[PDB]
Formats: sequence, C-alpha cells, structure tokens
Amino acid sequence: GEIEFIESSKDAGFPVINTPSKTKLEPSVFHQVFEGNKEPAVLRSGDPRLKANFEEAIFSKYIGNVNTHVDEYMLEAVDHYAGQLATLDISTEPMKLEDAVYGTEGLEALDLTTSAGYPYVALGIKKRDILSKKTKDLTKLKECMDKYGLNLPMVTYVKDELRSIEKVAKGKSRLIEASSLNDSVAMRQTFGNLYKTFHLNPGVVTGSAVGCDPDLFWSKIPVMLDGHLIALDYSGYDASLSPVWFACLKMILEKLGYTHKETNYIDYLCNSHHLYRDKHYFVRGGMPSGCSGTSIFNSMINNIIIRTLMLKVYKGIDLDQFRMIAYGDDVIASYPWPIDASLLAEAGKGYGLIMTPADKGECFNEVTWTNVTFLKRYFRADEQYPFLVHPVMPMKDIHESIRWTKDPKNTQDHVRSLCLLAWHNGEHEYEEFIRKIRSVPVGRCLTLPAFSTLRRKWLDSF
Ligand code: NA
Ligand code: NA
Ligand code: NA
Ligand code: NA
Repeated sequence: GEIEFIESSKDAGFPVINTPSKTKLEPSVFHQVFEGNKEPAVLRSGDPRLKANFEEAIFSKYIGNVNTHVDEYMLEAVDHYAGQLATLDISTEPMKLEDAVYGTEGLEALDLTTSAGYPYVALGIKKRDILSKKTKDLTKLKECMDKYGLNLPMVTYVKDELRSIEKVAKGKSRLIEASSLNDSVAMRQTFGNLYKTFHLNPGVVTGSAVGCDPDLFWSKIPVMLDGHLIALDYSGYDASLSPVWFACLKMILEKLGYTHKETNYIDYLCNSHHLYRDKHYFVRGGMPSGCSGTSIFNSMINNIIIRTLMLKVYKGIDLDQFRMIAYGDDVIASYPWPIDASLLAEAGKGYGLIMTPADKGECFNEVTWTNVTFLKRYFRADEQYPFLVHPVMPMKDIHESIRWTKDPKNTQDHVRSLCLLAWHNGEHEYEEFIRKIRSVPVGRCLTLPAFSTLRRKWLDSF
C-alpha cells in the first residue's frame, strides 16, 4: 500500500477528529509483583519516550506497491483455493439486516462498543444512539444509511495497547482504521454468509482460523497439518499488500458466485480514504485494519499468496498435498517434502511482501512442533492424553498483561482470562502465578479457578 495524497482536513471541509491522545492503560496492583518491559504505545507526537518521528513512524508501514498484473502463478493459486472453498457451498445471497446487525449463528452482533466512524464521530452520535440490542430496532439505522450513504472515509485511531521497548522508542504504534457504521453494515449484509461459513469452519478447507477457540482447535491442527511445517513471518503484512492481491481476491470472490458489483466493496478496502486527526489521506493498496471482514479477507489473501510463491519457486509442486491455516498474516502450513522458506520469502519480496522464515534470527534451523507458534501460542501435547494439544501462551506475555489495566473495575475478568491461558503452562507454573497474584490483597478477593478444575473442564470439553 502507498499513501497517494495527504492534506489538511479543513481544506476538504472535514472537521478535526478528536481522538484519545492519552493512554487508558495504567499500572495495575500487580505491576510490582510481576516483571515486564512493555509500556503503553505512543499515542501522540509529543511523547517524551520517542526516539523517532511519530507521524513518519506510524505511516512507515506503507512501503509502496508492486505494480503488476495477476500472473500465471496467482491465477493457478486462485483456482486451487477457489476449488477448496467451493466445497463449502457458500451462499452469496445477502444476509438479512437483522441477522447482520444483531447476531445470528456464526456472526456475533455488531459491536456497540467500537467507533461508529464518520460522520457520526463528528456529530457526537454513537452506535447506541442508533442501534438497540433490546429492541433490535432497524428504523434509525435504515434512516442513517439512506441519509449518509456508503463509501465514507475511515477514521484512523492509534491503538492503545502495550508495546515492547523497541516499538515505543521507534514510535511503531499500530493504527485501527474504523469503517463507518454504514459501510460495516453494508459489508456484513453482502458478505455475511461468507463470514458465517468461515467462522463455523476453521481449518484447512477455509484455510482460516478466524473465530477459533485455541482450547479446542489446537488439538485439530496437527491432525490437519500432515508434514514438514512452513511458518513464514511477515513484517507489516496488511499495509504491504499491493492492489494486485486485491485483484486476486476479487477473482476468487467471483468464482464463488459474487457479482462484479458485489465485489466492488473490495475496491473500498484497497483504494481507501482516511481521516487521521487534522489530516485526510488516500491510500492505494493496504488492507485497512478495522473494517468489516478485514481478518477474513486478510486470511483469504494469505491463502492465495503462499500458493503463488510455492507455484513460482517449486514448479513441480502439488498443491493438493499442501495444507494451510491462516489468521490474517499469521500462517501455519505443511507439505510432505521440505520447502526452503527463504526461497519463498525472496519470491515474496518480488510481490512487495516482506517475509522471513520462522527460524530466522532464532537458535534453531528447523521449524518443528516443539518451536512453532501460531496466534502467539506454542503447541504442547498433553502428557497423559497425547492426542490432546495445549495451546501455550508464554508466561512472559501473561505477566506483561497482568501488570497494566485500562480499568481496575474489570480486575476479576482480566485475571480470570489470564488464568485460562496460564494453566496450559503446567501445574507448577500455574501455582506460582496464583501465589503471586495472591501476594496482593486484591488477589485474595478474586475467584481464581483451581488447576485441577481448569484441567478437568478442558478434558471434558472434548
Ligand atoms: Na487500502
Ligand atoms: Na506465525
Ligand atoms: Na522449510
Ligand atoms: Na536460526
């Protein structure tokens, strides 16, 4: 993706978007009990911790575009992945408005907590001023959609989240680019059934893990992924995507039965208009990170990409023996023969992607079930039930998380969430975690599940 045009918002009649510039993240009561190095991301230019220019840093992800046509390798990659999806009988019929907004099986209700986007944010109008869970009212919404229409600017916010020392210093904060409510709803109507099919079928047919529950899904992955693992990392995947990858996505959507008109929404993602504070800008390429379907579309594109690279480097490849699951940029894949990921990564560079084998800069030279991660988690087969696989979030990441809070009123929910991750590290690890939590008075005021209970509930869930 490439920023094509930027100017002061006022020159175009847009008011300044008044976004949060101070973090909601504060040190929790566990800040001193546990060790950590992470701190809230930089949210504003004047942050004293900056060792770089902030505005340049946050937009540095837009590395440019490769300007090329959909080539023979992409065409065959699209054909192959499209043939997999055809198995699922995805309906291209619009999802009815009530299902698309207030929840149906496979597609949770639209989040009332997130930004309603433009123009609502400039009018002080919130999602709850328009929608109502209790009523399932669509009257105000139909009104707003008629009045303001579709294809509105996306509002860019800086993500308020913990970051490493390096990322704070370099100012590499992430951006969330929020689709207008109108566009969110329209896209959920148009693609809602696709969304639903993907959510209900994580695995190697959708090639997707979006919506998965690692507690259950981790046991299925090694069954699905037969051979030698491939686990390339990307740097700045979303923003690196050039328009040709969006063209590939449109082709696959058309193969599934969507009309050219219904694929128009992909153009809204690719060639996008953003408002950031006092500025507005147009981007060519790049998946906006915060519109409807961004994770699913990112995953579909990753499925096309990896196939393309393998087809391009390994001319004798048999994609019918290839398996992959993606969650956005994150990929775990296998093939029955060793594949040189460094060759794939270099082929990727030719398509404007910045990729590195998972073993690069690590102490090992082969990706295995011992060292592979997916969704930040390791894989560890249970000692007693070897066919069951624990998703293993590093205790370090759990400790980083517990040391801060955006609101201490949620301490019980936050800490319980972390316990559900922590226990997979083993009974000893978990008991020490509990002890330290309980070493602050708040910790003894919390309902914390016992190790035996967590393990018993996990076993029974299968
Ligand atoms: Na874009
Ligand atoms: Na990964
Ligand atoms: Na390899
Ligand atoms: Na290495």
